[PDB]
Amino acid sequence: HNFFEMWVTYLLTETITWKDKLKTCMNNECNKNCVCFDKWVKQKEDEWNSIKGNINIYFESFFFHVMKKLNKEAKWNKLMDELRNKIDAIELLLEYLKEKSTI
Amino acid sequence: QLVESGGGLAQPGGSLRLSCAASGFTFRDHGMTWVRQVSGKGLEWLSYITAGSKMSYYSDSVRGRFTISRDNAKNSLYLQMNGLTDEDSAIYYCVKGGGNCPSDTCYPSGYFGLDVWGQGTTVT
Amino acid sequence: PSMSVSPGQTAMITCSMNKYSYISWYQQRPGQSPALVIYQDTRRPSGIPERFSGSNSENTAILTITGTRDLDEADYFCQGWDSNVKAVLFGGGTKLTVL
Repeated sequence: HNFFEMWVTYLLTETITWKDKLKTCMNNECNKNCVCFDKWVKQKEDEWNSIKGNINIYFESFFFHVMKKLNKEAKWNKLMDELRNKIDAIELLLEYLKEKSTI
Repeated sequence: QLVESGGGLAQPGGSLRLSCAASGFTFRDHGMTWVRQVSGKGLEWLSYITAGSKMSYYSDSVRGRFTISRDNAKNSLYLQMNGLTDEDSAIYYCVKGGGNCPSDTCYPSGYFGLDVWGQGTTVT
Repeated sequence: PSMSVSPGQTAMITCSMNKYSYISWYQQRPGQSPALVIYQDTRRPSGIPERFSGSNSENTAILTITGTRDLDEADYFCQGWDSNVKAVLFGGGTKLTVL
């Protein structure tokens, strides 16, 4: 499941760096980034369907690889706190992406 | 369970090596840590090594002065020192680095913590 | 520093580091190696009871010990992390005196 593990790593890394990029749009000309994020979340839905639990067993085991790509533990804990306040957890993260995509 | 050897007495100078062998643990895919502790004082992290032994971190006082390398076959980790002074008289605990280590991306965070601490040997 | 806390009450041990990292805690029995108590700021391994609780909010790491016992005489160290210098920052530790 090494391809599966690096896919989850890239999913969390791109989720965090799209959270950072949409911070300008969320806090009130970035419509190019909005349609790009919509195409990105549709691509991730299609890729998850091409492939096809809880946070503390499944999302918390890809901490090291994602944190080598990113190196900011506070952003990881903000992501985890937002998913904890929202509620396998892949469906939870994708539902979070759909709810952020429409707004 | 961690077993230790190599501690004792040292004059100022170098050439003193400790050993720590991991018994009953999965030494191949876990990180490994050594932390010293002066008696009556607190902990002080010195060196860390990843699962694949391709990355290693050190403190600001022991970087380059100390060295560390692991043998994944016999499951024994050594710590080698040079230039010992009077401030290095501490209790050196060999520590299993907590977590699971996907590939060699290991670093001793407080996230996974440092789960298993050995008994350690006294360095004078 | 230290806090003289009577047995059975709540101890509030703070490091209050400005940069956020996941803070672990260790119960160092005297003459004994430390052991992992709380990791990922909420979680806890098997073999230790539920009474050790922790959190880190508003840049302050609080290890809430509910029901402090005589066996809790230990120096409790924060385990930080600094990704800028790649060196872990152990806390100074507090001699949590149990009366």
